[PDB]
Amino acid sequence: VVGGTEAQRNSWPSQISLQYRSGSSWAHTCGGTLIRQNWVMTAAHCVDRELTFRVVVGEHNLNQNDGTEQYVGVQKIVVHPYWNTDDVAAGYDIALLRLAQSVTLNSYVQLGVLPRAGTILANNSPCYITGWGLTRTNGQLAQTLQQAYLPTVDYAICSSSSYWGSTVKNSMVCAGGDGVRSGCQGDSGGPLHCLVNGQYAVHGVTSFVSRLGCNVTRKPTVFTRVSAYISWINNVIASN
Ligand SMILES: *C(=O)c1cccc(C)c1
Ligand SMILES: [Ca+2]
Repeated sequence: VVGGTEAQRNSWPSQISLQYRSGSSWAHTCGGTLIRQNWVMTAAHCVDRELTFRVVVGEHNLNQNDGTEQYVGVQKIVVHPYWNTDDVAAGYDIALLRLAQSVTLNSYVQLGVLPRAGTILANNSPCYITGWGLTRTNGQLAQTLQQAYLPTVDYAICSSSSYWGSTVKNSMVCAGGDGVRSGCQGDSGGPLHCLVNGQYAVHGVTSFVSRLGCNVTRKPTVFTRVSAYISWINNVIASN
């Protein structure tokens, strides 16, 4: 997250760190949202590589003991069947991870609330992106979980020629684009939390930013629109 602030450690208890094994260590690669005690929602592109993955819930500082973490293996990966790694602009950037154990819930570990199917946010709706991704274009991961206020940019604006054009689909949410605040590498897969009727819900799964840079004016961060995938998510959980 470029232009973020440090989250409070109990603000976003559905945020997870998706990590892969590197030698004798683990490296953060992506975010995700805990949606059942044994299921995480992330981006398909985050699990394209044939790596060993684990999820960390209750994580605040990637580099320090928080006293709240639970570490759990990934047992099954279900990518959306229309996902194509060569075509992130086509959409379907969503995957479900079945965890090897069910995590324990507390103030640091909670299920993410998803929107009702079909819900579309008004232009300029208040949202926060969260993650441990790079804090500058071509920079380095955050140590502590970051948040940035990224108001939505509706499909009509986001898909206009001065923004993303035909690269954005109605199956996506755009947010931000102010040139200061954005998602960045390492935030992919994580949530966009939007305040609706007094409650935060996870409306987006971070999918991409511009090849030119993270915080680029009129290139808002692009997310998979969770409300387009409610039936798919329910069908996967019910069949696994
Ligand atoms: C997320 O980590 C991410 C950043 C830039 C581009 C892509 C496709 C994903
Ligand atoms: Ca930690």
